[PDB]
Amino acid sequence: TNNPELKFRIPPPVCLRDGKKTIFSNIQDIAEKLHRSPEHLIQYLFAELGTSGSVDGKRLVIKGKFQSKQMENVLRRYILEYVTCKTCKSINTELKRENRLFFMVCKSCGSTRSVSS
Amino acid sequence: TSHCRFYENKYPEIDDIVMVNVQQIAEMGAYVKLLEYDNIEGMILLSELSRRRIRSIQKLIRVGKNDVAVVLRVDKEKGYIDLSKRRVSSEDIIKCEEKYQKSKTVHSILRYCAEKFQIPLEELYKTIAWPLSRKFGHAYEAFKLSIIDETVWEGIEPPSKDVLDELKNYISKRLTPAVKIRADVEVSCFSYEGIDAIKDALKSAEDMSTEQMQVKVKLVAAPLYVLTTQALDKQKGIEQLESAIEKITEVITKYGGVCNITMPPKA
Amino acid sequence: GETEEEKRKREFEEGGGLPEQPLNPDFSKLNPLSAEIINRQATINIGTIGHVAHGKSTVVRAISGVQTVRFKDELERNITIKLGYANAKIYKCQEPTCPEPDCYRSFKSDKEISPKCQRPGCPGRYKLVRHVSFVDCPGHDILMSTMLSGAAVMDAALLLIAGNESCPQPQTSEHLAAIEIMKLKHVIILQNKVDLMREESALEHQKSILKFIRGTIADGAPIVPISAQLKYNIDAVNEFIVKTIPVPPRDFMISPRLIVIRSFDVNKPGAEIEDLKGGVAGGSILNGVFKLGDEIEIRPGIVTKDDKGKIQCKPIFSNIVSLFAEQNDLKFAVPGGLIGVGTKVDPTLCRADRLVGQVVGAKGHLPNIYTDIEINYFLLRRLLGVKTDGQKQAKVRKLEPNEVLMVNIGSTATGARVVAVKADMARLQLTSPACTEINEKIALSRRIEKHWRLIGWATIKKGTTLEPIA
Amino acid sequence: SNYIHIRITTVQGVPEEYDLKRILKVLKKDFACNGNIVKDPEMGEIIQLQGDQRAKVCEFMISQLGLQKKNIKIHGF
RNA sequence: AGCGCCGUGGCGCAGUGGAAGCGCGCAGGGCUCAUAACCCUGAUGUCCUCGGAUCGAAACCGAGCGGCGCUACCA
Ligand SMILES: Nc1nc2c(ncn2[C@@H]2O[C@H](COP(=O)(O)OP(=O)(O)CP(=O)(O)O)[C@@H](O)[C@H]2O)c(=O)[nH]1
Ligand SMILES: [Mg+2]
Ligand SMILES: [Zn+2]
Repeated sequence: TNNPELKFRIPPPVCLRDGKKTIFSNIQDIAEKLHRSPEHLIQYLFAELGTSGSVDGKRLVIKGKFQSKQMENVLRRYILEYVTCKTCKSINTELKRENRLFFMVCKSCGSTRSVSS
Repeated sequence: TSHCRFYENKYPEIDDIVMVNVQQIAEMGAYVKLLEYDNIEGMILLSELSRRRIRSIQKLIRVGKNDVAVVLRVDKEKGYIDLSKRRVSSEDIIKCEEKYQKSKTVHSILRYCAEKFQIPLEELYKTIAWPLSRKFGHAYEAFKLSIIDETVWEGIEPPSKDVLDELKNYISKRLTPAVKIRADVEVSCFSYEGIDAIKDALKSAEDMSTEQMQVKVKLVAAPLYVLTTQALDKQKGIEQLESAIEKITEVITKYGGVCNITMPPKA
Repeated sequence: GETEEEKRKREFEEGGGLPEQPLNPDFSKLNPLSAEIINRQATINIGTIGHVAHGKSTVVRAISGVQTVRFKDELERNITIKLGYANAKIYKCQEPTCPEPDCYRSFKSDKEISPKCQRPGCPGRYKLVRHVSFVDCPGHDILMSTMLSGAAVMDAALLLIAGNESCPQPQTSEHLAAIEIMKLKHVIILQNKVDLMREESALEHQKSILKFIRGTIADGAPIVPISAQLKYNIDAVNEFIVKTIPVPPRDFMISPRLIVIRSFDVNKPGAEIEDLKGGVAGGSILNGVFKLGDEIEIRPGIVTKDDKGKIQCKPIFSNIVSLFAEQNDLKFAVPGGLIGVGTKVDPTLCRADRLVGQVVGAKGHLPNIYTDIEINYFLLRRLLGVKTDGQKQAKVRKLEPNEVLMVNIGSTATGARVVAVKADMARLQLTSPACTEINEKIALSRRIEKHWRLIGWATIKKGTTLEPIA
Repeated sequence: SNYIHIRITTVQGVPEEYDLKRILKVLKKDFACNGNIVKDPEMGEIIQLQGDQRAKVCEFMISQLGLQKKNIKIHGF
């Protein structure tokens, strides 16, 4: 009843290369397609590179020369570490704060680990 | 209005240790201004320049910054200082930098006072810095003793009482210190009670806290109790925390428990 | 436009709240199923057994909702040493129309005495059939003494088996054997994994499990498919707990005692010590009723060594300041439940692992600490907990004199030296203090493959007393 | 964690189960390249290698101590 | 949950008190027949968001954020 198919709700990233400006207008769409806080998505995506662009609206803006496969790999690794729990196949899992750090919690079950780095 | 060398006379002395700020280097070396004595320019020749062999004059000078130095001769007829940097003992370089720091702090305070009062800084130093440096060896110790003792200003003639008030305020907000003394006591009690015992030791240790210097002993762990105090003079805390140790030992040795000391009182 | 918290508060007040325990009720009439006992304290201890990397804390959390910590940074992920606790309330629907399987509903500790049913279409409420305590026990090959202690505390069993791995896993067999050692037969077998499996793989695994339990002590043990992640089929487990497992004989006649398995210190850091709390010994009461403000002594207590190498035991007398049970501070305690006795025992004595398996007796009793004990031992044939790669699961050899062997007398975890070897009896010399009150159930483990490995069971017959030093 | 990487050349990130001077002795011969064991002010381990031989030091830790071979990242540079 | 640290110029390190720091990078130029080596010049920042004393704060202080590290799950 619950799973007629037996997760794959991860859209192909769309990055626009305007010569000198790389725009990713898919950050909020993947925020709603992964059930994450967009502020945390943006803070991680800044913390992985040497860049901290601009937030506009539902989109991240950076000014340089960059590819599109890089953030596909970034998204897949991020899914393996946060978006999908290692223990179970679920996306709806997300980050709460039970101390001072971020505690990773699930929504199908409620698994409680400390995944914040 | 920035003038009025820190020390007594306009003329720097011989063989003295100084800290020089660089402005200009053409061919003979660096004739530079001085920020330890008066701003009379002291000239440095290439021979006295580099401890190593000079490889590129651009790198080793770094114009616009201070470097340790010594003065060989002083022209006491119109002003021509002969100055060097390589002939300084490596042990006294940090001390030269410390003297530069002390002078710079004092002059920042007194420059604030002058720019606030529009009083010539020479007037302020001749009424403030010189008498204090005589009375206490240095103006920095004079200001520090002004923080604790208000009698350091007695026997001195200010140009205006407003100078005294504003200067004391800026010292009390800018020279506010007081080193934390911290220690850790272990409770090894396997005993019958031991929460009322720690409560009683807490009462008899926290009551000891004087007005100027309080001993508040926080909790971080059941065995490890921390001992934190603000030692204004850095020598009361040793005996206060030794008293805390003797109090906790007297509390424990009769009720049944045992405790030792992990970290003794250290600055 | 009510906030969710406001709606929960309204449902809590509507459900009668949680009536406070009487200060001085008639005990000769109190039963473990009485309303006053059942509302704020658990009466039966249920422990879970399973193999590593399967998930027992997850199932306990799904059943109740009380989290099991899993502390100590390194142990946050791999394995826990201290036991896990969780309070669940058995609530059954009073309405006959709704189906029996989903009538039962297990709730968490601070729920009201009667919550509203969550099934759509039933205006009925729930009634509290029983309050159950959960003692999660480690299932790793290194940590056995804690598991044996908690199984001694344990009164009801939940065995967890997952299907997709090898059918004859050894850890569950070892835990079942340990439970069979200490007079416990109410075992409920639970299938961890059913979702990712095919309809015939599950049947084959069930046939394997049935084949497994045919010659062991437990015979009529039910098997129930459950889920730890999807959180389904929990009401059926609740029904099986209600039906299969009765109340072990536990009345108020027998003398009071305490068996502390965990030591908890209450020292909130950062707060000034002016307002502190006493130290807490987490102990199970299997026999007796404990009340607020009682005098109690830890029997083995202060172990010290004199300059001559002699072992001195100083019993730790203390007054009970509080008896924390379930969720709220209570006035009286019920045997058959893990309760935190918060006394004036020095907090450093309850720091990490000091009161792990210690007997404690209320003032008005004289337990006996022993140095040399007489034990009756019975062995098994094949060592359980080992995967032999196709050759004769190891045969247990006979014991030899002067070998340090782990003799888990109930909760006490000690390494005893054998002084005498015969067909059934053995003299155990104890360097660590151990005590005997009536019989005590005991487990025996040897060191044959590095870590401790169970061999058989043991019962104390006699002992050499050590007179307390007052 | 335990992140190991090579930056144009130097290897930063070195588990110390084996001696670092022994690391120099097992690098210098086979690689024939200059290597400097420099202690930076409190970063990870620094070992030099003249000439770009990143795949060669890949082969090297394959030979001596490499046991994971997945967190070692070949930098572009 | 507290206490001991941090807040980058791609990075490491510094003084924080009169106002962008040094070096490692990057680019460009000089050297040389040429390369390397060497030498010169640059452009990369709310040195983390918000306030206070102060002619002035990146710092001196905090009313908190984000990450570290010690206690240790801190009923
Ligand atoms: N797919 C699946 N995963 C499960 C199930 N139950 C638990 N898990 C997984 O197990 C993990 C939790 O394991 P945990 O309960 O800590 O194991 P453990 O009880 O400590 C093993 P031990 O008792 O030997 O110490 C979760 O991350 C979860 O994904 C299940 O029914 N299905
Ligand atoms: Mg556990
Ligand atoms: Zn999950």
